[PDB]
Amino acid sequence: KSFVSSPIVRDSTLLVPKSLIAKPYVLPFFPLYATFAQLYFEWTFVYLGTLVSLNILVMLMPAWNVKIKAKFNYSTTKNVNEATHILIYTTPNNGSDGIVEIQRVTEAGSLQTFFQFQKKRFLWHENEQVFSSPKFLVDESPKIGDFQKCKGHSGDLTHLKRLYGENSFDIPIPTFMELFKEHAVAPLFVFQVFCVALWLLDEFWYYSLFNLFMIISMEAAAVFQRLTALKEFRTMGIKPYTINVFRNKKWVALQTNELLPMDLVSITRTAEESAIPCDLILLDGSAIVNEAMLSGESTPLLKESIKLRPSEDNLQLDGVDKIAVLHGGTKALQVTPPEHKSDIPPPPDGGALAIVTKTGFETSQGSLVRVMIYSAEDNKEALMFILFLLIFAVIASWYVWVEGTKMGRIQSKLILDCILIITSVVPPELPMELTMAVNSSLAALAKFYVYCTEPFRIPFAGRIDVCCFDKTGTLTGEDLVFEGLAGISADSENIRHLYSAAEAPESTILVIGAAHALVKLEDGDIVGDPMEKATLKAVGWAVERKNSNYREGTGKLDIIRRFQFSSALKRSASIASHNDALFAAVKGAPETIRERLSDIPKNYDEIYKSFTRSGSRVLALASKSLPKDLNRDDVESELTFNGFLIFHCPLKDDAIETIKMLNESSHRSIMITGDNPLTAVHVAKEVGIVFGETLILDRAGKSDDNQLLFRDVEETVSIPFDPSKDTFDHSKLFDRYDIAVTGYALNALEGHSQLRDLLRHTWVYARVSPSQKEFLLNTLKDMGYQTLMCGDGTNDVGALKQAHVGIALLNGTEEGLKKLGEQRRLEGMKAPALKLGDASCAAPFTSKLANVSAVTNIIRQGRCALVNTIQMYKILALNCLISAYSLSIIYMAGVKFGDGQATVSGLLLSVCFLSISRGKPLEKLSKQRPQSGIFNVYIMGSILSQFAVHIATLVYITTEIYKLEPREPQVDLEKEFAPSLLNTGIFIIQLVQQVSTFAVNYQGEPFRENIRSNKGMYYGLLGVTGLALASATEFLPELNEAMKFVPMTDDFKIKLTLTLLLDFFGSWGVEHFFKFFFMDDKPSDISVQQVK
Ligand code: BEF
Ligand SMILES: [Mg+2]
Repeated sequence: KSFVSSPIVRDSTLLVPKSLIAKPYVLPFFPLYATFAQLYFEWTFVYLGTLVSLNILVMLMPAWNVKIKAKFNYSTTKNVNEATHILIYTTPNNGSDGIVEIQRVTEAGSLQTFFQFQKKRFLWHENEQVFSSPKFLVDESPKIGDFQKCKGHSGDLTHLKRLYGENSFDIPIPTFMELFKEHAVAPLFVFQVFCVALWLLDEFWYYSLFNLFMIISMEAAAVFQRLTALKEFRTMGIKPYTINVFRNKKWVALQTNELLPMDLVSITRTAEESAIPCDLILLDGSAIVNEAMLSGESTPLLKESIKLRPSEDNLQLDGVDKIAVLHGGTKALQVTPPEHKSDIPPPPDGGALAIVTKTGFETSQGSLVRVMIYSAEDNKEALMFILFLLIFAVIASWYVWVEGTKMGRIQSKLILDCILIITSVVPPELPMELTMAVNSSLAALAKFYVYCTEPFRIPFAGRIDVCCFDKTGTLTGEDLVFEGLAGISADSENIRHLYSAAEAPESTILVIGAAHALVKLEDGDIVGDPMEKATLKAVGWAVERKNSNYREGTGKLDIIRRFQFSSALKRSASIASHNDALFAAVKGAPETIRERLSDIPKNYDEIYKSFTRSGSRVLALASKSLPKDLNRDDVESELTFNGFLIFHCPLKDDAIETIKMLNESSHRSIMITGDNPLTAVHVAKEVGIVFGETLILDRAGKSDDNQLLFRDVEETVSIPFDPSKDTFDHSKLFDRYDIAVTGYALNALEGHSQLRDLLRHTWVYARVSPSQKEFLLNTLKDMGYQTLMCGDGTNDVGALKQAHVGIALLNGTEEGLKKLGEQRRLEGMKAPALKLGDASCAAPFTSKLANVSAVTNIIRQGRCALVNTIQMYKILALNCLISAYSLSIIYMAGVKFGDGQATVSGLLLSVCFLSISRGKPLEKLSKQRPQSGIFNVYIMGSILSQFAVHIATLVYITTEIYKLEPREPQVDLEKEFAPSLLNTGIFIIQLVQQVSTFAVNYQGEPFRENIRSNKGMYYGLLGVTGLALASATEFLPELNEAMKFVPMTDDFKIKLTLTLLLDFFGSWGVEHFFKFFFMDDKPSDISVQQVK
């Protein structure tokens, strides 16, 4: 039969669809139905009931597991020409099993069986009788001649389209039905449908159907909201744009979707909100790409051609020959056309030609995103809560059943009472309360443009212990900006000195403008390295169509001849002229220029090493006077120092304050970047992640043998280390220095005994691969900490997915977003745009703004959400216990309430219970963290003690009332409501208990705003308290008479009032007692900060 051959699959069996008659559940049942019909032609109806139930269950058994579905519905076969479905048994580390449909199509006279599993294509090869995925040429060892000699596609490529597919990134979104099926498993929903069914068993039809409809509508709205969020924010921004392609020996302009491997393209200077299509390789030309999105580094890399290499012997290595590859998802800042002629004509544009190698999801970015999407992977608190409620309901039901069978009532009424207890175990307004809370949290988050697609992760942001960060794009910008000169002095009064702008002497402002490669076109434009343009604008130079540049504010200047920038001996030059005389400007790397000029300054080396060891990328320029077309070694014979040029990506104006606020709030913040260790350490020290001296783990030598070395930022201390013999001496390393581990040191330390002791004491990780951030976050989660990740690139997509709460920062300002919203509103009535990228595809939260304080806002909302959840759970527990006791004990006595009393009390207390959720958090972050879960000594003790206080109060007052009036031993449960004294003596105290169970437990000061600032609940409690205290002391005889209350004596009034006050005060006091003695709100051990 078939045998799929791929590292994703493990086993595979074909499947043929069985008819509607041969299904396993159907054949056996007809004999049972015939037997039941024969026996029928009371007690027998339950048999038909359970038979129908088991039949319907057999039918729904398949849908939960795909293995059971494939076993029941389809029967395995051994002929690939007749099966129409195939089961795929995936490997342990790749997703889950599934069923994929075998498609067929006839092309060129031959049918081509094929399907597609996990966005990875498969095809049918008859020679080996296996479904084999395509293998590209670049993966197989290629001779470089195979790439050099290719001449594009020719003929009819109707087979390549089938074998490789279209270069398209289409991510699937889940349908509404599966998303609803995910929600319809939750314990609350199944409990609600179970209880409404139990009630429908005997109650009315209209009320039950209305309740069921109101339950279904909430889930419908929730799934609609989540599905809209998914549909908007689950995609990578990829828009096809026309490029030239060499097909049929002529340059014809195709789109980006119709690209195949071994196709000649001509890439130009990439415009805004666009990227390189797919994995290309330079065949001729040059470029300057920016790997900030995919690789995650700041400096723009310089790519070169592949033509000069020998053709026959050498092999395409992707080692030494890494300077020619171009990934997909990076921007090309500058491109140069090919120099000499080849066997193909040059492109019609000014671009450079290159070869495609991989397309679609098989490229690097596509592979990362696909492995994130498909290869992906507590509820015990809710389960224990349900079991607790059920235990107490069962106790009460046993008591009421024994008492009923002792009194002599029929079984039907006892069953109805035991059903009513379990039906009333939970308030009816719980779904509306939960929906209101979720919608309020979402609409409060969405005012900072923070859209969330999984609302059940908002409570996760309350107890965050570790906050991870990405450097490039998240904390700093991704472009180099001109900072100012340096080093043009001889006083040695201060090394780090930046002549910010326009403070240079005449020589430096002449040289900065004479030594460049920009040029103005005829139609009006400027081309060149954007950093050169940036410095030429910052100094204030203006280039014209003629190479002469002027209008700087002092005069004019013209260029005679300019030179190129070679990869080796990296530098440039230029020959300019002025009104006075003629000079020659030179601008190149500092070390190469240093050997060139004669007059070596004194602070040259010091300034170079001081500005290069911390992030910045210096450029040392020099000049020389030239008196009145010549060689290159003559103009660069000897020069004169004229100044530096310092470029570095600038911090976000919001990072320092956000990190300080997260540090002063018992959080631990670390940095996981991809840049070199020096820049990472510098930015982490400037922001406030590390404080003291910093050590770095990196390779000791160059070649091999896995020997790490603790080395300072400078050359002061060099502590050697060996991951084979030595071990971390904590007292001498971790106490005196904050260390930062690189990627190679983290790779050579795998399997070490103290790897976790290392990970506990490192705050900065530099030069890590996109596959090691996942390992770091998985280890931090396995240790026991709660994690967070805030990035923007494509390399940190797996880390964003694996964290407990992920955040993806897009680009955009407040003004631009407000203007876009206003324009959209105006268009519906009658600044650069934002790109969705690949980080927003995996992160649940997606801050459409660019600033970093989104992390602080999300944590501030998560604290409030968690507090609301805990308070609601505790109040539900108390109300359940009180209602169970009330029913079980009271109802077995002669206590029945009127209608108006119950109506008013229910209205007011329901208003309060619905107003529980509404509460605005405080603008400050505190060091105390909310409690997680109800089940612990503090909350359980508080609940049980408050229940005990209420029981004691109620027992005392019942004894007092039975002292006033006779006990009436004989009781009947059919007598209607009648004004009595037990009635009022119980009702007033029920009201006061329901007031106390809110007023004592609601108040949370450090996490959200006070109760008085919650006007709804405050006014509700005030109204109910006024009602109770006006009914207790009969302050208003008209109100007491209007509500069917019996007139009381004086001593009983005094006793009742004192009992109410003592009940409330004792409850509050014992709650405060447990809160003071057993709070236990402790920050994590890693969160504490000590002076090293
Ligand atoms: F530099 Be980060 F990995 F985006
Ligand atoms: Mg980034």
